[PDB]
Amino acid sequence: EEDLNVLAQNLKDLYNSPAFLNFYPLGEDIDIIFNLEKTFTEPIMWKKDHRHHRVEQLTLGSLLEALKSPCLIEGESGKGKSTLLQRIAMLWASGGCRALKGFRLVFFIHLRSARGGLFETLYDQLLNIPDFISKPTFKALLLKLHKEVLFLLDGYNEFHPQNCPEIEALIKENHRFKNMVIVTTTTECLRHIRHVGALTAEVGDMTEDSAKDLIEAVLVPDQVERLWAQIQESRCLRNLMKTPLFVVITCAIQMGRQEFQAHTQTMLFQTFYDLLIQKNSHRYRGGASGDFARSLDYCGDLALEGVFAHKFDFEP
Amino acid sequence: EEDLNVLAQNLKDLYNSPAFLNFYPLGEDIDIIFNLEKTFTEPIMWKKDHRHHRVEQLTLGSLLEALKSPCLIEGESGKGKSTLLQRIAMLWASGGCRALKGFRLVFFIHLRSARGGLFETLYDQLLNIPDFISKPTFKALLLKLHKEVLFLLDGYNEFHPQNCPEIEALIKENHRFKNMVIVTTTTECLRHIRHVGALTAEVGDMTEDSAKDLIEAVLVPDQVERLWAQIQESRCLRNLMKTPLFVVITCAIQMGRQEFQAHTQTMLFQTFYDLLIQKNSHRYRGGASGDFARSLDYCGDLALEGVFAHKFDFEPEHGSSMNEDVLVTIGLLCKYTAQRLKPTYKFFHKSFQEYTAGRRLSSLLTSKEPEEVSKGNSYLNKMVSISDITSLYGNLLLYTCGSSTEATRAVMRHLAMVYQHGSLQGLSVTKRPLWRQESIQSLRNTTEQDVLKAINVNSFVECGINLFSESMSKSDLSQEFEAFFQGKSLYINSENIPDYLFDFFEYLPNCASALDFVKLD
Amino acid sequence: SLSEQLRDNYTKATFRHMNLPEVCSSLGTDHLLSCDVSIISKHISQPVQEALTIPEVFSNLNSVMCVEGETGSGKTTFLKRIAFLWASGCCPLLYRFQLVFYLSLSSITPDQGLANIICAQLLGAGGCISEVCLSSSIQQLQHQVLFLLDDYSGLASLPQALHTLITKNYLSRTCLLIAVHTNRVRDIRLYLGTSLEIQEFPFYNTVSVLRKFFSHDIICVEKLIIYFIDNKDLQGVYKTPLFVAAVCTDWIQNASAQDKFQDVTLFQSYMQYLSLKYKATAEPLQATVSSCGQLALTGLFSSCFEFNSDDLAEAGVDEDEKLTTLLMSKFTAQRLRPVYRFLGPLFQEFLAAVRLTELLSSDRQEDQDLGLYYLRQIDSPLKAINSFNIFLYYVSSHSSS
Repeated sequence: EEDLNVLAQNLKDLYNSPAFLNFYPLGEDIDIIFNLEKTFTEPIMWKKDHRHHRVEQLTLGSLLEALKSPCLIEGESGKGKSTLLQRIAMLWASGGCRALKGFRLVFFIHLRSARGGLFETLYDQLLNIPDFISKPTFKALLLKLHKEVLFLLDGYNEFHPQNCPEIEALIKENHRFKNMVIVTTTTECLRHIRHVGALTAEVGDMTEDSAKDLIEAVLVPDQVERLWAQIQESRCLRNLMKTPLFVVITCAIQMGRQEFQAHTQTMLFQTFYDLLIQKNSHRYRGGASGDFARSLDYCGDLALEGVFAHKFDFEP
Repeated sequence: EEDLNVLAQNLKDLYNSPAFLNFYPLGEDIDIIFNLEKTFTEPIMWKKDHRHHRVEQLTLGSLLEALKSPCLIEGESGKGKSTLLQRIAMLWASGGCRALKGFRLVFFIHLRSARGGLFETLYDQLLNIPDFISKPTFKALLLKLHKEVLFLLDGYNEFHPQNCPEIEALIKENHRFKNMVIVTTTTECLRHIRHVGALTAEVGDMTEDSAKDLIEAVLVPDQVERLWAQIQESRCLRNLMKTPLFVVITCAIQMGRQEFQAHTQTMLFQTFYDLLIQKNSHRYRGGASGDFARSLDYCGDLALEGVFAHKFDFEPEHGSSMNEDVLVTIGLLCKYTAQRLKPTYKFFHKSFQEYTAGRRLSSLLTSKEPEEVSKGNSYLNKMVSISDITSLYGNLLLYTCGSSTEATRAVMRHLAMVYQHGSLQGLSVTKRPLWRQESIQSLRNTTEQDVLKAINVNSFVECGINLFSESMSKSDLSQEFEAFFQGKSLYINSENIPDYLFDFFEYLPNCASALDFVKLD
Repeated sequence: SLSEQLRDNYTKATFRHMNLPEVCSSLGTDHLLSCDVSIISKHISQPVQEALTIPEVFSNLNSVMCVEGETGSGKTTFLKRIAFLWASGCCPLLYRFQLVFYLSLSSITPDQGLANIICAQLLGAGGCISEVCLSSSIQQLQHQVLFLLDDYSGLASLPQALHTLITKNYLSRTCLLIAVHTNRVRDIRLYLGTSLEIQEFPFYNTVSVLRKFFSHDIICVEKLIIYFIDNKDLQGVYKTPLFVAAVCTDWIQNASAQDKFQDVTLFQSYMQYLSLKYKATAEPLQATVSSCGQLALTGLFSSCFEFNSDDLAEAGVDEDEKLTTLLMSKFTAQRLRPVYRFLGPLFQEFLAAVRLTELLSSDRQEDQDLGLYYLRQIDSPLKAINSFNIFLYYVSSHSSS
């Protein structure tokens, strides 16, 4: 047990790292503030069903209280729910909940960059495994504990199973593991996993009071007050407060020294549009087969043919 | 422990070496005095934050009292903060602080020249490691002690991770080490490290009293006294005292035997400019891909397009920032990959950019191409209002005329003709020695704006005589300057008269023969 | 026992010999039979600290130290002085200094340490004790080891234990000395605590040497001392005390000065020694003579003495020939463009006199138009008495006509 006591001790105390607690909320290109102490609010969730029904409005702790491995969590595009998952592992390193306290093994990996075998891929981001803890000791330990084992798996939008078939086996064939696993992804390839796992829940919108907490959290009260006065004029912008990413951009442009109030809302959509062009320039390699501006023309033609003919569902 | 007692004993006593205590403060080319006993002063610092806010003005000891590994320290260009770090390790070898006394392992490496493995790279500059202390004993000792371990890491501006991936792992993956590490760099590649480390602080400016300690420390009191008299005249030079490197150059030129007082301030900017050309000739290999003078032309065109269009922040588009990052890699201006969407590029001093447009302007007046000289006359054509020349273009044409004799004549051709006043209601007098404002003064002329025209013309003549004084073309263009101040007046307060007036009547008294009057206080 | 062998070897009696009586070869030493100079001890952050003496060197010894002077002259006389008088033991700290090491690195760069040069220019360095075990005998008894290192100016990083000892001077807690000229003090400056300058005191040194070595003739010594106050700048030309051997041959080997004692015979004989010493053909030894002669033409041209190092169109290349010849040198600390210095500022005018007879009795294309050119730049008769007295009396030698 001394192997688990020392290694699991340094992993219980390892997960308060500033790189583990901070990242760039618009990807990797721009120096942008993140803080699990500050930027994290409480988002709304919905317990799903076979009818895809929003049954129970799950919070974070209520999702912890309703544990069903494999825990399938899905949401919207460009969310960055590693805020949520690193909040879970960070409060596990800080004593967050009693149900969190009952765990012993908590992991977290970027599936967008995971490669090599499972012992090696977890060795790719921990690097503190001596020869004295072998790979049959590793995997036979994981299957050996069998109840206090917990994985946080994120980034299936860019997961590739040839990088590690063992992780994909941990997703699908849980019966050969029977360890507590949590998978977080979008609806891009949700159809590939959904039928296997038991728990299914979505991340809903963001409330205006939690958005008030986020705006008041990270900026001087002058920009918060007058920018908030722009929020409490446009009802359309109050519809736009149902996602955190717009709130990040509004706390990004007005961040500085002055009331940049020329950004009424059209420059906000231009900044969001071209900013997603910036984040997804070569994240998904843009247009891999066929160039990028052609697909931009395709999206715009979907918008013209949709809106002009009054069409807002799209099933080709 | 005997390995740590003997080796750490000789490293506690090893760090008072004269090579460890002295270097060349302008790089490696010139024999220049350094002394941690003398040259070291106390610089100001600022505790940073996620908002990049100057929270707490940290000193050296207060930074030692606020230890957060990894300690991220950043500052300006060309600073040489190995003064600071070798002061830390030297006072560790001398008993500096109690928090310093609590350490056992203190290291320091040039990241600009570090190569090989960590045991080998530390063996590259210590060489006193026998076979009895093995590399697993070394690294397992470093991870073994785990709390009294301390690294001083400097020179990330020229660090290359293929020379040692273990050092870059010590930077980023501290969790596999968990030893006390200190990284010092500039803002050239600060974006690569900043998100990982916890502590962040900057080295601020330099105070005039610590600069007084530096000037009084290293030079004879005659040059200190009269050079300090040049310091306490120019307010712009007192703005230039916010960096130690100018103070090094002023304690370098006047170092010798005589009052070299011909170096007014334009030769100081020329010495700083060409001296940074000397230090960064092949330090960053100059212009590696694409030659050096092309990037010099790019910096000067940034200065002309910036200053002439009144632009002093510089955020070009992504992809077109190639020669931008070339010139920041050299060390021309400060880049900022701080909390801003597109990264910020600006000069460390505004009037220094004005010098860059000055020597760039005289440089485009220098060649025999008529397009660049007549185009420089089109840059002159951006001045038709004589008051805005005094408010904005004064230091520009001051540095331009002072930098070369050739540009002076074109300044005579253009400013000899320009006479239109321009803005006066938005340009009323802020500070003046005219402290008495009677109604009899309004009974001389009821139009106060014509008195403001006299202040515009007289301050324009102040720019003219200051221009000729800083030009130091002391006896050449006498017919032109005599043909300049004709039809121009002169206001003199008799209660504060500097010596360049004595130089004015001295060198060209025929200009005083061609004046209109002096309103004398 | 190694310390007993080397202590028995470093008290060498034939080690005394110096070519300061070169062809004169007088039966005598250069300490009991010759006077001394002093120390201009200069701090590294520019105060001129003190002017210490030779036992004052011994009081606060320097663990690594550089001195400036003249090779062949005083500096190696100071090192061989330390070793040879270290074979005497009179000062109350002597006999307890352990291991000095005399070394002149101008000959060698032999990429090998102690056994190479101790077995090469000296007797031997021991075979049962290895060369690193000899270096271990250095690095086991460090605290009283005294070094007499010479001429890093003719040295690169090629000797292994030498240059790695100098660049890692802490790793031997020893006393290191070195005698590099004022052309390359900057490479030593990274490893210095204080600088030392050799300087002649020609108040008494020249009359001590010419007193003791020429008690055979003392009436021309009366001519010398009466000449010291008729010409009160006699200290302004006596600038190196161990190149007064040209004066020694100009008394015992040239008796013409006994009835012709003024200045131009004396330093004419010094220039004739500069032809005799380093006897060679018409190389830029000779064009260093003429080319520094037109450096002297730039010297008295615009009355510029401490130069600019811009116009090296006069002399220029192969600085080892001009500093080895020693007609000039350069600045130590920082300047913007460093500054040349001379052994004697008025001696430079005698160099311009050599330039003037070179521009007076030679090829008549434009050379004598240059001597005619500056010789017409001086065309005022009231200046002629004083300036033509001193400078044209320097021209009153070299009778070619």
